[PDB]
Amino acid sequence: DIRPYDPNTQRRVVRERLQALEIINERFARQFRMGLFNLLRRSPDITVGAIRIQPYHEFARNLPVPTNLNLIHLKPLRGTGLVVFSPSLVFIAVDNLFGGDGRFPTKVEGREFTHTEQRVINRMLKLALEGYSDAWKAINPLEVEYVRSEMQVKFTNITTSPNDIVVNTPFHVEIGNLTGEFNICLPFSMIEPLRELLVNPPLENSRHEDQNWRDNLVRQVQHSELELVANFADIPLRLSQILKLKPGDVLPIEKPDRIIAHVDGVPVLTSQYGTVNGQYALRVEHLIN
Amino acid sequence: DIRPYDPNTQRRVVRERLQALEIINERFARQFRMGLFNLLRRSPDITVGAIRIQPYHEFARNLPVPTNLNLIHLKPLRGTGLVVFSPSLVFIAVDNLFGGDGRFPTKVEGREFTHTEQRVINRMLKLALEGYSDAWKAINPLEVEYVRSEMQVKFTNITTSPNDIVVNTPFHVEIGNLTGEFNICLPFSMIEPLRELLVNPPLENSRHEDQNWRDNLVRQVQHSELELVANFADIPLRLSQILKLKPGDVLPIEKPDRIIAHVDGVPVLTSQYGTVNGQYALRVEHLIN
Amino acid sequence: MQDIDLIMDIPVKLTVELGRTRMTIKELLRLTQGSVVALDGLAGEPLDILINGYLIAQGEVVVVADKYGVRITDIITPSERMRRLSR
Amino acid sequence: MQDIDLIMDIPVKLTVELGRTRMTIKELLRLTQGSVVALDGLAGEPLDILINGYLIAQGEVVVVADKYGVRITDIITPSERMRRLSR
Amino acid sequence: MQDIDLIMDIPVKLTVELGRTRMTIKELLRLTQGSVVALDGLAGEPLDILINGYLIAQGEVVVVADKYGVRITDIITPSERMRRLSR
Amino acid sequence: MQDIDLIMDIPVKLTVELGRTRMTIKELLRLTQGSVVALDGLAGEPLDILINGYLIAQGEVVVVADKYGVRITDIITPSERMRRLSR
Amino acid sequence: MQDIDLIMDIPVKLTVELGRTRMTIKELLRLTQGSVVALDGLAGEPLDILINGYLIAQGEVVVVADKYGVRITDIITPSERMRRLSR
Amino acid sequence: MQDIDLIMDIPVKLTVELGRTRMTIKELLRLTQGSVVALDGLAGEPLDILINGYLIAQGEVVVVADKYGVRITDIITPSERMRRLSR
Repeated sequence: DIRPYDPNTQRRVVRERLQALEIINERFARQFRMGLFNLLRRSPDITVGAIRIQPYHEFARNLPVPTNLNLIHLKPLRGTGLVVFSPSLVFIAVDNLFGGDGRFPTKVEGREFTHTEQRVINRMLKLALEGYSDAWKAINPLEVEYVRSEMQVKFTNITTSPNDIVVNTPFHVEIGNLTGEFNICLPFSMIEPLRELLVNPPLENSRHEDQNWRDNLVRQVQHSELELVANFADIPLRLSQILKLKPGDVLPIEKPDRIIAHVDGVPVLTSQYGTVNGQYALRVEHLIN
Repeated sequence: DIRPYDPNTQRRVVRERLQALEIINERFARQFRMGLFNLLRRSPDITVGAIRIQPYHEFARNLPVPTNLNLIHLKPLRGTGLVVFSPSLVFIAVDNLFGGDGRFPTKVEGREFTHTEQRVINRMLKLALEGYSDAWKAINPLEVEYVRSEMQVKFTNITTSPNDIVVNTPFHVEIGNLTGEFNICLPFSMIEPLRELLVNPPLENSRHEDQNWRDNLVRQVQHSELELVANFADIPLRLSQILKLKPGDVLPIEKPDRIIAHVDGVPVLTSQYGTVNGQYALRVEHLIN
Repeated sequence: MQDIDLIMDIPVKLTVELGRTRMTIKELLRLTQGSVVALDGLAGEPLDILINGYLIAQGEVVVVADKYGVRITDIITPSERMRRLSR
Repeated sequence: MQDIDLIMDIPVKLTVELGRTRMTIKELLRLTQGSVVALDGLAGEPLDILINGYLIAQGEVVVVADKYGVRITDIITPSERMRRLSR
Repeated sequence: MQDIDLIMDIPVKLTVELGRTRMTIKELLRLTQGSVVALDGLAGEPLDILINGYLIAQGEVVVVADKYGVRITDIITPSERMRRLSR
Repeated sequence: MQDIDLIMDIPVKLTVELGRTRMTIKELLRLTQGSVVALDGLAGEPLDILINGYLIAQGEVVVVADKYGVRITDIITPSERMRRLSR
Repeated sequence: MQDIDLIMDIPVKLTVELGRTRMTIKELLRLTQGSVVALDGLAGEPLDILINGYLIAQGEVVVVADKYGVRITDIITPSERMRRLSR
Repeated sequence: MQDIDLIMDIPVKLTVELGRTRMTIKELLRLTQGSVVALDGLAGEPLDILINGYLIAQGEVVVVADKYGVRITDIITPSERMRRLSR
């Protein structure tokens, strides 16, 4: 079990199934299929790839160079999302929009996209953004805002560290022999606050019923019990003195102006000691806030 | 390990990688490619050379004589930058602008540039300045102002010493068989204040988030602890007296009008000694500022 | 031994507890400023002395010229410690 | 020896310290003009005498006709020095 | 402010802690040369960053050309700080 | 002895420190997210092991199946302790 | 001003220091003829320039036809001066 | 003796001076960035070594793998010291 430590190594984090994310992906796939059929005048076939959890560098190394990378923001959540379009899909869209029948196989170029191809990518991106926004709306309100387009991981650093966990959902688009692919990548920290919503499958809306459920849960928990402990004061000493504790030994302590009340080590208020009803009393002054 | 010292020798300073500078160089390369294509009516190919760190004299000795040197100022930073255009590139531009097809190889002349060639160089310089300014704007606001043009290292001394560290980024321009080259040189002291910004890769803007991060960092550090030591006075003596320190020995000291409070040897305030609550007290008068 | 001397250089923290009590969270919410809360311990009983949260001895409260003090009286020998922890 | 005489010609600097204390930076910021700060040392204790920041002896404060003076009382022999540095 | 600038001239000390654990003194005495001691923290968790013994942020271990480095990742905002101190 | 057994029942806290460094507050303010901070210690040096903030031994970092561990190597015997504290 | 002109007629003394180091007297006694002593400063660092023992600027060593010279490079502005004196 | 051992524990500071010169304040005001200033000492002469500002020996400049060093050559025996101070 004992292994030597390497600072350049990292581990994985079990499994983080997001059924709600998959449902959103399927809804977005339906909307994007409709949009692509409307745009290209031909029926596409969109297949939702398996959701992938991997470090950011692992996702980056698999991206062909050059590739179209678009920065988006999922308001009100903080972060920057990425929409990845493969060059093959862009070439297919350009060929279809300019009357190409697709007979000629695509040639590897490795060149920057032209401004016309940039406009084609923007035309795809707007529809994709609308579709994804509509898909997300079914479970939680979100707004997607495109930021800028880049053609290299050089222009990235959406993430603080290359080893940060990100969520990538591939999609495969087929309009014939074409098998183009586009991907959506989101950092895990962006969707971390909504982890509970995304993990368990969604239920019926019943917002008033859910609020009543929360209110009842709050009311029932209010009758729970705990232990209240008040620390009079603290003393710095040494172990040798402790070995010599004997009857009559006097240890000086600092006089506490206020008595702090702690619950399992959690301060809750500051008070002053008193003698009421023949027992020690604490006059509450201020709550810890 | 022990070596004899030579005043005419100097060492290097590790590595000072500037990823932000490389990104700015790539953006400027894109803008300058667009500008050169617009100007010369032909598509150029600009390759960003590896960033070089070397003493100023080493850069100077590699410059062909004569060469076009332009002085620029990167406001608000203090210093004078240099833009280096090789004579071959200027000759290529002149040939292209006057209908030359480039078939005839260039002949070595070693002569001062004509005023027409001076205007060609100025036409290139304005576009280069616009491009570089736009590239720098993406990370930090800067203004570039051309000062004067010189044809020798005689007219230089942009640097106080010939051994001063400068940053040179070569660029190679190809519009055919032509392989012309231009360089940008900047003293290290000019970009020294922005070293932190240029070293680590840039992240998303999040200026409000960054300000909140700084505020939280300030707030957390405010609760740190230190040791306060107040020096009553000082005495000049000798080691022989120290060897004779005995009970009852009286050493005269000068009466301190004020007591200076030092934290790890750093004075912070001046006060006066007092007796409060049965212990020594210091009445703070003025903070060290 | 020598390791006792080594750990002697290591400072430790001592804690004196006036008393303890148990109540519900609802009762705590009912409490306001100036409220009175009772304790299980009686008047004149020796107070618990804790080292890093572990009870090791008991003492009596005294005042030293302006500062509270604890006058150690008894120990928490294992029989008594087990008896009081069983409570 | 002769090297003792050689270093005798070399002057040195002596430092007298009234006391020392520890506090947080926030407490220092809370301090204003006229604030009162306590010290670990008590009243009447011999003050530390430092040569170039190194404690070598202790003394008592006296006044010479208009000037403060230190009346040396004891030394910082290695046992006591180690004991006080362990604190 | 100006006092922030004043305290800026004052240097401070930063401490990075790999991890923490608890054990008895008898177990420590049982330990010999080459013994293996475990820590509460797991592999890949951010390490604590302490200023004068006070935790203010967390980071990840990196090596700079021959020297270890800490890549700051998160903060110790009061909710998380209270949660981890309650442990 | 019997008091060693008594204090054995008292748990203690162990602290492992990766390294230490000194810098100004202005430099800390200059630091942002993703900044790199160096440490005085070199690569491969044994890390300090602290009990309640007191250094008692040194060890080497190991990983146990998913958890970091410290392999104790040497002690902080008084000569070395005084030498490293003098720094 | 006119008093600047008055003090201009007053000559002053300039001192250039190669470097500084600290060692014990026993080590100095161990040193003999031909012994090698290291300095805190590194190679190529600007040397301190002192006026009557007060550092005011830094420079680089040059030779003038047969005579050593100092090529002034930087100043000792109060922030840097306080930082280097704190060391 | 034993007091030599006691003062051995006291660290001292060593100063190496490249050279000295005299000039008027007006000449210093005339000096600008990059100005050349000569020194009284010649090339190859041993440099002065000062302890707390007192000259005790002379040495020659060497470089140790990246760091400047002084190779001690001669002493400042009272006859030579008086002769050089008379200058």
